[PDB]
Amino acid sequence: FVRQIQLLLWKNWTLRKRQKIRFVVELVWPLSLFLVLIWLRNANPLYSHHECHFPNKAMPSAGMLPWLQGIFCNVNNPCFQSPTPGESPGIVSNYNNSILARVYRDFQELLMNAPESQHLGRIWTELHILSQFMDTLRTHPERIAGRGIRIRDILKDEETLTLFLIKNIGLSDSVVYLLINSQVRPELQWIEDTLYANVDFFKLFRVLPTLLDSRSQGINLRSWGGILSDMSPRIQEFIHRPSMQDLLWVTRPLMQNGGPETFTKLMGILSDLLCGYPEGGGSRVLSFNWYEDNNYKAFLGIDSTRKDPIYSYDRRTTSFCNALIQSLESNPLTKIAWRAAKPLLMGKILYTPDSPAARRILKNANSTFEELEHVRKLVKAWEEVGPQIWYFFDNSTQMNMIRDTLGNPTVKDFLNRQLGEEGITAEAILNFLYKGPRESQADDMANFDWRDIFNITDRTLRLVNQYLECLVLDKFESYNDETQLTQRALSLLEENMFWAGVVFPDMYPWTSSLPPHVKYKIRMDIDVVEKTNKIKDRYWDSGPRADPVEDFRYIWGGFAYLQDMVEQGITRSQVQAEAPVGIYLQQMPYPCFVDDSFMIILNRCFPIFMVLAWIYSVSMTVKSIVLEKELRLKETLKNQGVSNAVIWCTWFLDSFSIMSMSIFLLTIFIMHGRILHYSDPFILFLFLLAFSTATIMLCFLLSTFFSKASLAAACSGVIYFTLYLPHILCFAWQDRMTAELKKAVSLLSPVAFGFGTEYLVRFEEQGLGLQWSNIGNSPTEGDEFSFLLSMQMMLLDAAVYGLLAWYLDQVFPGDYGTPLPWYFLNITFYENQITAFLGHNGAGKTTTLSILTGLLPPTSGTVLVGGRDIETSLDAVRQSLGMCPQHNILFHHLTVAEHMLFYAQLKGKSQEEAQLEMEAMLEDTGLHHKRNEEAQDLSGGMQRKLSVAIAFVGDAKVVILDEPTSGVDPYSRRSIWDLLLKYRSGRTIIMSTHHMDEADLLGDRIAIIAQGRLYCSGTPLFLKNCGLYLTLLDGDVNELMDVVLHHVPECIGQELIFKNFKHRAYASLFRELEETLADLGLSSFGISDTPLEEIFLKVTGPQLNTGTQLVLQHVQALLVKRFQHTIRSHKDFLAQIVLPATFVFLALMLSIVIPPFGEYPALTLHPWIYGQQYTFFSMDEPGSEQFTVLADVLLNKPGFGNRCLKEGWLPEYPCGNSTPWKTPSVSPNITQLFQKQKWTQVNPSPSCRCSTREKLTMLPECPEGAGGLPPPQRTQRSTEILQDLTDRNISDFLVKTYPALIRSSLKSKFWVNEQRYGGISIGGKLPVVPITGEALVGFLSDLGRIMNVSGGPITREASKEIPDFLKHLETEDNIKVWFNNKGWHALVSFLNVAHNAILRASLPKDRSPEEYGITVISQPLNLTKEQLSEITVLTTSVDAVVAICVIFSMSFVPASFVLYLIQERVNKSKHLQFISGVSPTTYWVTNFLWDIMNYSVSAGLVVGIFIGFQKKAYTSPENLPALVALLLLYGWAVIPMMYPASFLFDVPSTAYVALSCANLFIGINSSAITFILELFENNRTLLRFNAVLRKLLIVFPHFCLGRGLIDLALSQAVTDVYARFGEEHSANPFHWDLIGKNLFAMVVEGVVYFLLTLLVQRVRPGECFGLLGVNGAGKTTTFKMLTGDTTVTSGDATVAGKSILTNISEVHQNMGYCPQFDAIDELLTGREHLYLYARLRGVPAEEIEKVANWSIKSLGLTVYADCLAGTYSGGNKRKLSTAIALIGCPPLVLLDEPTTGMDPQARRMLWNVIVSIIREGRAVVLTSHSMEECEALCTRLAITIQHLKSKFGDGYIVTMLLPDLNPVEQFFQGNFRHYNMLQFQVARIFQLLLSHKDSLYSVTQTTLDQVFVNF
Ligand SMILES: CCCCCCCC/C=C\CCCCCCCC(=O)O[C@@H](COC(=O)CCCCCCC/C=C/CCCCCCCC)COP(=O)(O)OCC\N=C/C=C(C)\C=C\C=C(C)/C=C\C1=C(C)CCCC1(C)C
Ligand SMILES: *[C@@H]1O[C@H](CO)[C@@H](O)[C@H](O)[C@H]1NC(C)=O
Ligand SMILES: *[C@@H]1O[C@H](CO)[C@@H](O)[C@H](O)[C@H]1NC(C)=O
Ligand SMILES: *[C@@H]1O[C@H](CO)[C@@H](O)[C@H](O)[C@H]1NC(C)=O
Ligand SMILES: *[C@@H]1O[C@H](CO)[C@@H](O)[C@H](O)[C@H]1NC(C)=O
Ligand SMILES: [Mg+2]
Repeated sequence: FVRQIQLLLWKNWTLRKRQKIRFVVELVWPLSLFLVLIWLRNANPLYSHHECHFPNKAMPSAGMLPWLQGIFCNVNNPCFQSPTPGESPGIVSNYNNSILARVYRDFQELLMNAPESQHLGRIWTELHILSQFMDTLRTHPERIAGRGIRIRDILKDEETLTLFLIKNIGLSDSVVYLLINSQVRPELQWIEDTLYANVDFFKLFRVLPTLLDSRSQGINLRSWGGILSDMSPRIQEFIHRPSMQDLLWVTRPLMQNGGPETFTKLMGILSDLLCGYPEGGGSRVLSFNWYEDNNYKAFLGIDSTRKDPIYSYDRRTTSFCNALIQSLESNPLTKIAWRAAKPLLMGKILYTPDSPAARRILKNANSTFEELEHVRKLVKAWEEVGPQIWYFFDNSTQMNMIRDTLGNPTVKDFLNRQLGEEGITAEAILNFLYKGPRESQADDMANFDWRDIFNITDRTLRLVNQYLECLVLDKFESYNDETQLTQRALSLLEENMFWAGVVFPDMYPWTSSLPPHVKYKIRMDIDVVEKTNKIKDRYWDSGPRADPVEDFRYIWGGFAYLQDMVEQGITRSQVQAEAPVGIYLQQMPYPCFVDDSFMIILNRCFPIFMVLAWIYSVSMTVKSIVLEKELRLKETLKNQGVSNAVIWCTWFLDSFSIMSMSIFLLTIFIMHGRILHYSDPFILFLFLLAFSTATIMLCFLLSTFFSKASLAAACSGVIYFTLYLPHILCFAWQDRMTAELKKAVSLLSPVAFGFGTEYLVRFEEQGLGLQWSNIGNSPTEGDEFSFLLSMQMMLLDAAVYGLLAWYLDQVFPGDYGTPLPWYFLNITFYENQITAFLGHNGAGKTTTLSILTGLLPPTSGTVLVGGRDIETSLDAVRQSLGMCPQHNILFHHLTVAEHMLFYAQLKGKSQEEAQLEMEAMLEDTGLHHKRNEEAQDLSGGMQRKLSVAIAFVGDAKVVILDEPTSGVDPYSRRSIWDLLLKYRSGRTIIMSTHHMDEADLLGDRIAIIAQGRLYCSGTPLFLKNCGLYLTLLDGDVNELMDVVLHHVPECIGQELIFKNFKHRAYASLFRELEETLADLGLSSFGISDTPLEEIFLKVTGPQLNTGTQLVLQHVQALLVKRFQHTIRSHKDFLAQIVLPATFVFLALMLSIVIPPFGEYPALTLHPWIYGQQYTFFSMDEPGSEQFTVLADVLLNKPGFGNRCLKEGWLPEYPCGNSTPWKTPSVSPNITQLFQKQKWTQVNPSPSCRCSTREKLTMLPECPEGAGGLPPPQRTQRSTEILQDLTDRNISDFLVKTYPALIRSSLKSKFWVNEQRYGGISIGGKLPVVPITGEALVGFLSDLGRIMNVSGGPITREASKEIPDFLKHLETEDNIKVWFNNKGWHALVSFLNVAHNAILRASLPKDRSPEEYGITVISQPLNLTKEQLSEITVLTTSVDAVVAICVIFSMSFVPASFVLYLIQERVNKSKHLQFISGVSPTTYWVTNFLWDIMNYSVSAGLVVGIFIGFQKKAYTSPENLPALVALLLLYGWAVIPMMYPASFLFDVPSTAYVALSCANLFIGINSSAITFILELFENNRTLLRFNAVLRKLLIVFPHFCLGRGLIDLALSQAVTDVYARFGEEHSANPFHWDLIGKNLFAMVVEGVVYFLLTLLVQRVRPGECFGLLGVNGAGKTTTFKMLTGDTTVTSGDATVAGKSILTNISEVHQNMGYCPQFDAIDELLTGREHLYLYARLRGVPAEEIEKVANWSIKSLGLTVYADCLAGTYSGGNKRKLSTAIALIGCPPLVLLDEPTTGMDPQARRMLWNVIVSIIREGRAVVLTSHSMEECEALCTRLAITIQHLKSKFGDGYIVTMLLPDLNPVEQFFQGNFRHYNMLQFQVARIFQLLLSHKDSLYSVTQTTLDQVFVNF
């Protein structure tokens, strides 16, 4: 039966290709969402970074110098691709390439390790010291061997020349002594100088300056000269070394009046001066996960900076310090860094107990601050040592002696021993003592001397002293309890002088001795510490989480530093021993990650968008199927011979074709839009095609539930969207499913699509992206769901949906034969001419018809020559065809020629045969001229003509019909008669209807036998004889009637009514009547024969109220009506009482499930806050006993942390058992790889291949090697696995095994256990200076003894504790604490672990380390008002979403009202009420009143729901009336707002969906815009915001309600905030500033919209007039003009009798033309027996409680009177409509189409009621399209029944074996075709022929049917 598929598919394609709006939308709308996705993809570029190795971070326990150097160097936390030096096992110092370190290295290499130069330098040192000692006069304490007491010796004073001299024989004093005395003296004399005795310059003899030291021998030799010129080559090599040259080249801008960049270039110089990091100084990685901190300001671009503090005058600092603070805070450039650094530099630390134990702990922790104070004192000592240096370089006596030695004749070696050694001798005179005391002029000092550098060094020292004085080093303030703290801390945070509060619990103010286990809490500001309510990063981000400022609050906030200080103080308090070990937190290395945030969107937006891509489409598909079912058109196909599965097969082919085109376009769009980079387009195409197939099965399944096309189209999209939501619910609980409950949930197609696209996103994060070889593999490596199973089970869902849809369609059809069980006498009449079976409906005629249809199986009878339809179902289905039912069976959009082709090819035939048949159109249907016209374009007569002609498209021998012309136009009835007669073809045509006139002329070979038992055969000749009436204002015809009655032996007004033919008597009466016609007033004459309808009948105060008594009664009636309509209807109950209730309940669930945003409790800060993890251990320096015992007390005895304390640490964390050491088993080829190949230290293991710029992977693909040879494991007693990373490359192992660890964890990427958060490397020795302090003090004292600089109080105070300063400057023994920053509280917890290990290692022999420990707790202080503002913003955003949901829920009830109103308006029920006498004002007022009542009930229910939650924001006593007012007034204002939607729209379900969408859109926009634009505190949009709030959006009641709820939430939040702070709040609604504005706006807007709605609203007494003068003219327009439906004045002048106006009755408009029953059932279809009550209580007018008395209106039908109006059939419905139309006894009765399809008996009852009414004296005017009903019901008035026939061209019709007909024809021709019946069209000859009947029958005049103005 493939031809059926082909034909139905062609039909479906032809209908689909003509809509031209669904076609384009179904292809464009899905593309728009993915264009949005493309834009999002372009707006979210991926962030890729290389391998990250981070520099070591020192701690205060490691000494001031490493700690500060780390602080300065690692301000950016740089990423180095190569491992840092600190990551090596034995070394910790990354400052190896710094210029200072290299200069120090060269200093040791050349000077310290010189060739025994130390000995020579020392010898020179004691040489100078001995010379200085000899320089001292020491009064007379001299050896007296030589006259050298004092004053440059006294040789002249004491010698042999004293007194008279002459001791040496002939000694003379300046008298040219012949003999010179030399025995008593160590060394031509005359008065004149330069003589023979004065030949020597100074002293020729005794040139040695030693002079045996003048005491105890020890003469100073030339050892100083020997050392001289030996230091010169080494000094030159040191100076010319590249390190020293680099030092000079970088230091030139420094220490000068330069600094071109005040801070940018200074940092650049200081970096390579102190840090010297490789690469370009490293690079920082940026943390983009702003949503993890709830930092909405960062996303929106708001500044998010706290308010600046006040100047606070000067405080206790210096003027320079205050100026610096004010400049730093005021400068916008440097206020952020200064804000971060101020608590550290100048802040206070507060401790609560104030106990002797606490004071001891803090004194021990003070070490860093004593060290800083010592540095400050050392710098301050310059103030009193600098002038001494300057004076020493002034005269003094040492510098003068040096100058004299240089000033000696030739200065011994004038050119120096090291001649030409780049050093001039004048450098000892100038540039060292230039110009003596002072320079002669500016720049005359050779520009470089002692003072030239003295100013620069003095200025630098004084400036650094000034800067250092701006520091607070007495940071510890003692309080009494934690209540006094957090109050001082609040003020300090206000002025930014608070570091932390170190509160010690479990210890009283009098506690002196420390407990073995010490707990303490560090209380920080929440802005400088990680939040304690969250420990992980939620959504796992590919990245190291290593932004220096964004996610290192523990470092730069001072938490880690203070924790280290406090724990070190506790350690020193407990152990009472010197075991100095530092801490070197070192972040774990990270591999080549790729951060693609767009995947998040792709993980959430891709499914929903796809669903939203089909919503409209799915609706249309359903709108097709139900449209084939509601139009009784699927049953037409089933009668035609479809299989009930070929139709759905073709529906699939059509829908699948359109969806396949759409999916092809979407796949091309996605691939070329770079939404998916690394995916094969074919698998994505197949995934989308499987989703499409599941969607089409959803369409088929949903089409069975519904029976109305419009409702199905409106609601199918709603079900389709709703079905996806379970996926959203399951995504939050993704870990809950165990691949079995997930399967159960995924029976829904959207949920399975969501799972599949989740797997797609997971594969797209990698470089694979759903290839053919990985669809069946789950990337999580632990889930059995996979992705291929997703597509397969979506196909399974499609099959299940289709099967269940087929089952339901078979079992629950619309109206047809249904197999409820779970399956999965009689003869033939004449066979020629147009036979007609006439009978009452339901009396067996329909049963005989159905038996003849073939539907009911034939029993003991033959439908045709085939024997039986039961015996031969295939036969008599092609010939016995053309089944024309009462329903018009056509297509909405298909063409007439297309109908002909489709129906000709459906019943056999072929395309050529169908085309040939369509060519023979047999005229009609506009011939071939109207071929291109669509079926809907054709008029009703044309539509029915085509429907009947469709029966003759195929060659059909038997064409049985059912009312071909039941309600067709009279001209159209003639046309259909001509078409049907022209297609007789000798066929057994059978037609059945209640219209006998249709069988009068076109009916031949009549057989009215369907009477239930075939009582009468009813052949036309036989039916004729089962008498004739005579037709002819004078009023005297009563006497004339007797004459005619006597001549030929039912009278009414304006007319005359009165075998065995009696020709002689009849002809005599006819001649007498014709002769007397002139005398009488009759204009014409006629003859009436026996009607065919009668043949079938053979078997069968004032009562009226006036004035104000109306309106009140009016409203009651209307109220009552709607009351009934809201009791019978249950849809109006679910759409008004529960739907808002359920949505509000869901919204409140959402509100209460969200956790509070500002809890921040105390966190115990231990590594086991993360459950299962690997912690690693490295042992370096095994020789040290201290490190061995530290490893012992770290590994097994107490273990890590404090979980094992021998006395119970935490009940929630018990201690288990420790497994023995075990190296994990490894694959054989891994060992082969590691043994066969060569691996060096630089390349110890295979390298992970990360992103290659063309295949970007989230993490590198690590080969089988990775770290390699897994380390031994222990499964520590703390239920955590310890790895032994001893003698192994820790950095390589970590960075290459991290991906393997994290692949297992990231099964969901929502709460990941990285299984590795920290580790300990016990080792790393920092080289220290060998000065040892005391030697330095001795050297400085000796130097100060050489020249009397001495010192003062400051120098002595500085020198008191130099050895302690040197000891605390740096720490030699150290331990590294590796931490993973992706765990937030990781580094602090492992500081705690390391300090516990250090404390346990230092314990004495006794006092077992099991019990000792330290516990750190992070408990942030109470939030400030600025932070509480953000918390309030978050909470009120949740409340705003709740308010939006409340608006959306409450908008349903007014929508239900609008659907009621539109349903009442469309079916003209509202117009009927207006016609009866309901004024528009009264109608709208009572509708508004009832709507307010219903909404009040619904809002009371919603208020009950709210109060059931005890929400303080809304349900508090001061807010409950507010919430009630908001709800009630919102409804009361929004109901009139959408009243006009009744006029705008015409379809109820469409109105519901459109109004719900509009309300949701308006509500979300109104709430969100005002809630978001108010967040921008400092902007120019605020005015814009106000232009949105006060004026723009206040018009919408949605905005009023939403802003009211939001403002209530904000007011309650701020009231709670002030109550927490104790300031209290007014909290008074109805103030016009909080909520009163919205209430007044609602009050005004309700009235305004109600007025807008009211503005939108803007014949003789006894003769029936048949208003059918022109059929083509719009009589419906005339009736509307006579009624209130149309106000067009372009019409004829008419009056209602009582009043005359433009609208006839416009002058009065009261109780005029009361009935207006048109060709429409103006029934509410929900009220029973109340129509006669509603249409009488006051609606026509109040009849004074006479409702029961006026029960006569129930004469037509009393059995169905008490049943629902929609419950019973159309005949009873229209009988009730007519009864309520003429219920008020009006003078004028309007009737349109007086009787539609109804039983002839009921039609007779209606006609007798009408004629009785018109005889009573009530005027009736009637119109009809059948026009057969006008006869015998309407009076002489017509648009004269006999007069019209006579005036128009017409005449009487005369009707009379085979040879016997010849005499009749010959006789008939004498006076003036079919077998046994002659139809001759034709007065004197007629009378004569009647008398001559024997020589040769019934004769009737022209009827109203014949010649109905054909023109
Ligand atoms: C104009 C654009 C130009 C620039 C281009 C950028 C455009 C691209 C758009 C984004 C580029 C980057 C992609 C990041 C977002 C894209 C992800 C997406 O699209 O879907 C999300 C929707 O999730 C939700 O919104 C609530 C569910 C959270 C459940 C947590 C449970 C407990 C927490 C409850 C607190 C909830 C507060 C109440 C929320 C009220 C509703 C807003 C599914 O999150 P996920 O878990 O699947 O992924 C992990 C992400 N982690 C947290 C996600 C968010 C959004 C945190 C927002 C945090 C906030 C404060 C959101 C909104 C804000 C609040 C409420 C008040 C201030 C105003 C503001 C609107 C800014
Ligand atoms: C400083 O030296 C000068 C130079 O001779 C000399 O007057 C004296 O030693 C000092 N000057 C004083 C003390 O004014
Ligand atoms: C090593 O052996 C394992 C399992 O025996 C296998 O999966 C892997 O592919 C092998 N590798 C090589 C290089 O043979
Ligand atoms: C050093 O001693 C000299 C004399 O020997 C004296 O003039 C000078 O003031 C001293 N310097 C001091 C005490 O700083
Ligand atoms: C901090 O908040 C707690 C929470 O209950 C409160 O008890 C305490 O008094 C607050 N301290 C202040 C506001 O100083
Ligand atoms: Mg972050």
